[PDB]
Amino acid sequence: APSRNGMVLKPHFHKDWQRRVATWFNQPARKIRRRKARQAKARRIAPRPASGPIRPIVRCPTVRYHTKVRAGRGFSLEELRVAGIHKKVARTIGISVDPRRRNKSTESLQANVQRLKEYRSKLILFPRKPSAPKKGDSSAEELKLATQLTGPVMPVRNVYKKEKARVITEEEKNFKAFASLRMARANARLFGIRAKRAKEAAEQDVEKKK
Amino acid sequence: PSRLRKTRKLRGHVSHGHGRIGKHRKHPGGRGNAGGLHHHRINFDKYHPGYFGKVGMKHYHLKRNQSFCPTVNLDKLWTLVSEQTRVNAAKNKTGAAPIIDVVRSGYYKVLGKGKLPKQPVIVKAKFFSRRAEEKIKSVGGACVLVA
RNA sequence: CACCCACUAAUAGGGAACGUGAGCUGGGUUUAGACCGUCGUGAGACAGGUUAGUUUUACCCUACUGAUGAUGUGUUGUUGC
RNA sequence: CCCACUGUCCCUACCUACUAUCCAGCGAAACCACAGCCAAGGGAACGGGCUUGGCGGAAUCAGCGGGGAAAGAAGACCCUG
RNA sequence: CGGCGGGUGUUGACGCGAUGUGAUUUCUGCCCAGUGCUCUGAAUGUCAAAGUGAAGAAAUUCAAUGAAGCGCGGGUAAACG
RNA sequence: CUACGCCGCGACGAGUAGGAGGGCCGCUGCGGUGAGCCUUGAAGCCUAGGGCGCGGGCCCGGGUGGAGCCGCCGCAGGUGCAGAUCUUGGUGGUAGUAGCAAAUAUUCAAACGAGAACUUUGAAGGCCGAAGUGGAGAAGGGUUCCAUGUGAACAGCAGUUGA
RNA sequence: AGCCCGGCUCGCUGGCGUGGAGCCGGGCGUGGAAUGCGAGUGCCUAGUGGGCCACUUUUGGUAAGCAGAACUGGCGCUGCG
RNA sequence: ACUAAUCGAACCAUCUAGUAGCUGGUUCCCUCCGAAGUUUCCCUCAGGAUAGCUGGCGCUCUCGCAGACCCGAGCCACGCA
RNA sequence: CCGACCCGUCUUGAAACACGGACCAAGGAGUCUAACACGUGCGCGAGUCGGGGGCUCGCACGAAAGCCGCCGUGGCGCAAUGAAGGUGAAGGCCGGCGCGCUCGCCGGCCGAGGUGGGAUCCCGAGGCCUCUCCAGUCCGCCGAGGGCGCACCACCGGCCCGUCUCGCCCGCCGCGCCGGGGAGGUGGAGCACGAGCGCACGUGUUAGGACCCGAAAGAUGGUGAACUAUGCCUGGGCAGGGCG
RNA sequence: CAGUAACGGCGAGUGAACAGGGAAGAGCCCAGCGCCGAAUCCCCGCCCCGCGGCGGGGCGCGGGACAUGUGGCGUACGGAAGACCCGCUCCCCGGCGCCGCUCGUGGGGGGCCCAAGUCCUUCUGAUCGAGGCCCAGCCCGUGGACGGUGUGAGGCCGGUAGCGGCCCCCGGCGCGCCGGGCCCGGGUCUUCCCGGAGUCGGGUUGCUUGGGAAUGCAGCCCAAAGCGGGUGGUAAACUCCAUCUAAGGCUAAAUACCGGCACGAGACCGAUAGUCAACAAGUACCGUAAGGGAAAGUUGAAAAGAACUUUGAAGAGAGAGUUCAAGAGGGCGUGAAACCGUUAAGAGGUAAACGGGUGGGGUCCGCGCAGUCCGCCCGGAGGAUUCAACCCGGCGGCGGGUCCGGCCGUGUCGGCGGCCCGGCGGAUCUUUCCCGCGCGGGGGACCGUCCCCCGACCGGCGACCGGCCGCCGCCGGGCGCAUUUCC
Ligand SMILES: [Mg+2]
Ligand SMILES: [Mg+2]
Ligand SMILES: [Mg+2]
Ligand SMILES: [Mg+2]
Ligand SMILES: [Mg+2]
Ligand SMILES: [Mg+2]
Ligand SMILES: [Mg+2]
Ligand SMILES: [Mg+2]
Ligand SMILES: [Mg+2]
Ligand SMILES: [Mg+2]
Ligand SMILES: [Mg+2]
Ligand SMILES: [Mg+2]
Ligand SMILES: [Mg+2]
Ligand SMILES: [Mg+2]
Ligand SMILES: [Mg+2]
Ligand SMILES: [Mg+2]
Ligand SMILES: [Mg+2]
Ligand SMILES: [Mg+2]
Ligand SMILES: [Mg+2]
Ligand SMILES: [Mg+2]
Ligand SMILES: [Mg+2]
Ligand SMILES: [Mg+2]
Ligand SMILES: [Mg+2]
Ligand SMILES: [Mg+2]
Ligand SMILES: [Mg+2]
Ligand SMILES: [Mg+2]
Ligand SMILES: [Mg+2]
Ligand SMILES: [Mg+2]
Ligand SMILES: [Mg+2]
Ligand SMILES: [Mg+2]
Ligand SMILES: [Mg+2]
Ligand SMILES: [Mg+2]
Ligand SMILES: [Mg+2]
Ligand SMILES: [Mg+2]
Ligand SMILES: [Mg+2]
Ligand SMILES: [Mg+2]
Ligand SMILES: [Mg+2]
Ligand SMILES: [Mg+2]
Ligand SMILES: [Mg+2]
Ligand SMILES: [Mg+2]
Ligand SMILES: [Mg+2]
Ligand SMILES: [Mg+2]
Ligand SMILES: [Mg+2]
Ligand SMILES: [Mg+2]
Ligand SMILES: [Mg+2]
Ligand SMILES: [Mg+2]
Ligand SMILES: [Mg+2]
Ligand SMILES: [Mg+2]
Ligand SMILES: [Mg+2]
Ligand SMILES: [Mg+2]
Ligand SMILES: [Mg+2]
Ligand SMILES: [Mg+2]
Ligand SMILES: [Mg+2]
Ligand SMILES: [Mg+2]
Ligand SMILES: [Mg+2]
Ligand SMILES: [Mg+2]
Ligand SMILES: [Mg+2]
Ligand SMILES: [Mg+2]
Ligand SMILES: [Mg+2]
Ligand SMILES: [Mg+2]
Ligand SMILES: [Mg+2]
Ligand SMILES: [Mg+2]
Ligand SMILES: [Mg+2]
Ligand SMILES: [Mg+2]
Ligand SMILES: [Mg+2]
Repeated sequence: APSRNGMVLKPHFHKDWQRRVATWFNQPARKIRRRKARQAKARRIAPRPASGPIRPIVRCPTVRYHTKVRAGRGFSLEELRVAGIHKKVARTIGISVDPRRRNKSTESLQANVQRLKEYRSKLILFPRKPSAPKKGDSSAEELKLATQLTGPVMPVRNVYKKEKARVITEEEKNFKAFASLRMARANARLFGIRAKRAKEAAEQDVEKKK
Repeated sequence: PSRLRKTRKLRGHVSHGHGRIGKHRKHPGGRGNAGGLHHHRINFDKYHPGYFGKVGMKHYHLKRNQSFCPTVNLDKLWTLVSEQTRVNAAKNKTGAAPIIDVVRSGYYKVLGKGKLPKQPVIVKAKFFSRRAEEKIKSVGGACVLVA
């Protein structure tokens, strides 16, 4: 029964909710267990990075987030084949790969391959037999420089290319942004019907004189 | 704190603050929003006009991301840059004007509420209001579009 | 209620939770069974008719009926008002 | 309805057995706001209590069925949902 | 619930199954308008899905044909009445 | 002059349903604090003991008891009962009352025994009266069968007797 | 927030510097009846939504401790003489 | 009628603490304020919503706070009933 | 001696011949979560909040506390309006010009308009002082009028969105069934120099067992023909007379 | 995201997904097309090495499966084969001996151990209580959790703390060896090969979903294609684009856990509470059965559990005895109310009971019973340091142009002072000194807070402190020994 002014409320408590209640009293214990598992994994892979394989530079999909860049699942095969890395060797040296990702534009391709090349530059690789250094790396730089890497490998950062102050040109002053946007919307709306009307007029034009 | 509640002051009063005549019964009048058109019609009409019926077109699978276009007014525009930028532009001997990219600040449309300080500035935005454009031009600034 | 028979001095009228069911009876109404007439398509209904249909407890308080006793005259008894 | 028959009745009495009664032993339950003498008044329009009057004498026994609008069952009749 | 499942049926019209009335005797009148039941499809009215044809660029729209049933026509009351 | 304190003046004081404030009213537990209390006697309970407060209640004396308890500042409630034909448990009046009244019936002597209407033996009078109150089985019971011993409880009186 | 002087605006109105409204300055306090009282405004909100009675007015009814209205007061919610 | 003292739909467990506008109950003190049984709508008439009546929280102002004991030195508040 | 009917409850009305209560002890009924709304307290404040994750000898307390900041993703707020395509909140004064045509192009300033109230504050003529004066020195109080006017209220303007009516102009890499602008009414949960966010507490409403106790019922799955009802199988039993 | 899009007698109500941020993160294998002398697999006999989960190897003119298709390469991320060039890159399997010793400090399981008062004096039935323990304080403390012990215990005991010790067993990590398997990878060019059918899809029906001209599922009917097919949240035709590749298969982690094994904890309950069950509880008992299902904790430190005398047939008594206590005596801690017995006191014919007012009686309380005190002064009778005032020493309060420092706050100066020899930031400008195409990351300059600094001015000693003085006050020690002062 309503009483005076008040919001109309629709509680979703008509479906016998008490038998399905999730209590979070094990949340601190869950956090402790996750931390212990993290430390155990990090100790298991001794010189390898704690977080794991390097992840690619990835722009977020929709129009809300496409200004933001993030980390992806793994490097595309095109990035690997132009960076000179076999797609089956990459996973052995800590490079995540994603066979189902394509590269629609070249700029992201170049960014990811420079990421791969710089990572390969920073990589320290142990030989399979420590007493038989075959082709991996030199012992001088892997003795005391081999460190467990904490956090994500080469973290993804939003970079904002600063543009400096400049004297405003006249052709910027005479630009009509609102008018341009309105006319762009109008042209996008009326493009197809304009094409149809032009085609109709052309059809009437090629039979007007008879 | 149950010691600060009205139940502790109602001990010894038989009706517990609910009356002797009408009493406190389970659900007189219905459960929830029962009878919004029959016997609670006055309350719904008086406090929730427009509650009953359909208006407008229904659009299946609305994606809120598609129409994401946050806005910024002109009076708050200069807050998107550091005060160092502002003072450098203001005291500048030449006619150099700074460039403010609102998309970097997370805004897509520049709205026209408020007024601007009288100094030129370049504004990078996806969409501009007509009055916002007029006010930016009036202070000698320029508007440019980004995609 | 009524009506008649007969006697009679007269066969007056009424109340008491329309006196009186832990006093009775259960003939009637007014459960369930059943038949008839009318009504209803039917289930069924009928201040319409007919038949069969469990009438429980007092040892409590008072009231009443009896039965002892109690108060006071020192005890006790007789005769008495 | 008739004959016969008889305590159904006039109109009640007497007798017999088991109780009831008293005693020894044994020993419950129902019910219980407090309780328990009336008339009238007023009152939720029929009082045990209140007002006014009548009055009021320990403790009990055997009966009793006038009252406790007695007990037994949150009326089964009527209405409402 | 289901199986070519099962009861009557180890049966076959003097048998199973479904009804009404209620021995014997004597009778069981009239009504087929209504509601049922049932016979006939006779050109046959209406009539779903599927199918057929046409318009359309297609969804679709329209049209034609017309199974039971209902109407139309008989019969039936020891069918309800 | 604990300023959340102290002091002054004036007016006023009904109250169901209901609302609000204050509670140095009360119960339980937690964080603080009282160099708190306690086997030279805690909690609890009893009390014709002394008081305080408008009241909720509180302090002290005496007795019992035998190991824990309280005050103040905050915190948190499964926090206050006369009712609900309330739940559980206990106890009254009724009340030494109703009652121990269906199927004819018991009596005498003796023994054991602390104790006899009821046990046992003998005598007498009766009943079932062969469709039995007799003699045996099925179902069901499950040791009730038999012997000895006991007299706590049961056998609605008793018991020396008994399933 | 009244009265009186000027002046200004109007796209309304119009013989007219007309009318009407609005606006801007100035001067007028004897505060333009009595009596009493300090006012204004906002948010949240419980309970209630069976009423009854009396003077007077009054409708239906033979009437009613009947049924229904107006006004005030009371009972409900209220003790005291 | 009978279907284990249960039959106009047995018994057991669960859904189930089923729902109830209806009945019953609803636990300490003092202080302050303090009602309504009326309007409108409702398959509404034993109930709600709604306005009204109530309480709480305030907030905006109004007369001043006069002389350290002394002692005023035409005109005496916004506004309200 | 005076006064004094039994409480609780429903009720217009209870001491009622209205219901519950024989007595005593213990238990016994507005709770928790979620979501709102308003008020109050606290922190920060056009911001606010780490609540999920992570980092710190992993753990007496500690399942706490602390920290993250390129963990602020995100939530709420900071912008509304329309069904939607979409659009989307600043004017005043002094000017020179068209033609200052109810308006088109710029300047300069100011920075959300005005009216009536408006606590507070400011100026303030004139007064109050002593043993007295002609003479002015420093500050205090009362003070008629006047001024700036907070919040808030009423009003009149103004701005944004939707929708009508009228009418005239402007823009261009797309010269268009293109885009834009004006004036006058009207619809909005708007603007008009922010007030919100987080946490706690109280009250009210609601969904949940929902203050406690209460149905007649409904559904699902099982157990019963040891009683009765009926059919079948296999056993057992029923003196003595009368009629004829 | 979001109580949103949407569903809903569009009523009550219902109600996802994408993107974003995190936890975790791992990918793959067939069929098919092919190529390779079936290359493949199971069983059984013999031998060797083993046992510990029954395998490795060798042999069989030893059987069987299998061409109606085993195995190797190969899977949509393309693949295969030839050539050319480049690079030898080193795998996994189970033991032999040992180190790191497995590791937040043992890897796990089990076992046995490791500090310090029963000191003195006292309380008590018993004490773990109370007082003390000179050296800065009884002793240990990496141990002051807990439990037991006749109370209340860090030191009596078990434990507790400890990268403490010792012993036994078990498991996975590197090296040299052992037995054997183990077979070419990448880049370029050329030539070939490429896919899952009663399935998709369509109609219809029923259910389901937020899925709305139909989200998903299923039945029935129809029934595919290969520049094909599916999806692109409004039915349909035409057209472009995007995206994936169905009708075959496997896969750890993050995740769930009211049952089980073993633990830890709690602002929870405390015997009518908390599980139904603190106890011989799913027991006793009930019902034919399904099933229903309780009540019930406590002597005492220790049985020391009442010897023995006596009455009674005994139950039960009176004595006695144990104990600190039986006024703790085998359902025995405490022992309320209701109700009952007795004793004492009082009263009684309007049922009791109650409010107000007194009176009488009674049990008690008042250390009641010759009634308070104490500041000054006066008088008397006695004492005693010492009273005042001065001297020495100490300490406090107040004031001082800051007398002197230490300073403090606001600014103010040149910044010698910091990107080497001070920081933190900046949506501020830059190599026109430095490594990534004319395309970054560095390093610089600048700005703003600044870091302590060198000094000075300003107001002050402030409630930030000291030294000096001057005053005041107090105390201790002298003198002061009497008309003072005090008792
Ligand atoms: Mg009240
Ligand atoms: Mg009512
Ligand atoms: Mg009568
Ligand atoms: Mg009678
Ligand atoms: Mg009777
Ligand atoms: Mg009769
Ligand atoms: Mg009958
Ligand atoms: Mg009969
Ligand atoms: Mg008798
Ligand atoms: Mg009378
Ligand atoms: Mg009833
Ligand atoms: Mg009934
Ligand atoms: Mg027949
Ligand atoms: Mg006939
Ligand atoms: Mg036909
Ligand atoms: Mg005929
Ligand atoms: Mg009052
Ligand atoms: Mg409670
Ligand atoms: Mg009680
Ligand atoms: Mg009560
Ligand atoms: Mg008797
Ligand atoms: Mg007898
Ligand atoms: Mg005989
Ligand atoms: Mg026999
Ligand atoms: Mg006996
Ligand atoms: Mg025997
Ligand atoms: Mg009336
Ligand atoms: Mg009332
Ligand atoms: Mg009143
Ligand atoms: Mg009155
Ligand atoms: Mg309606
Ligand atoms: Mg009622
Ligand atoms: Mg009642
Ligand atoms: Mg009534
Ligand atoms: Mg009453
Ligand atoms: Mg009466
Ligand atoms: Mg009655
Ligand atoms: Mg009743
Ligand atoms: Mg009763
Ligand atoms: Mg009761
Ligand atoms: Mg209680
Ligand atoms: Mg934390
Ligand atoms: Mg964000
Ligand atoms: Mg104003
Ligand atoms: Mg306006
Ligand atoms: Mg509300
Ligand atoms: Mg309930
Ligand atoms: Mg129920
Ligand atoms: Mg139903
Ligand atoms: Mg049978
Ligand atoms: Mg939201
Ligand atoms: Mg659903
Ligand atoms: Mg992660
Ligand atoms: Mg093959
Ligand atoms: Mg101990
Ligand atoms: Mg200890
Ligand atoms: Mg030890
Ligand atoms: Mg240890
Ligand atoms: Mg579409
Ligand atoms: Mg207890
Ligand atoms: Mg229990
Ligand atoms: Mg039985
Ligand atoms: Mg005995
Ligand atoms: Mg004792
Ligand atoms: Mg005891």
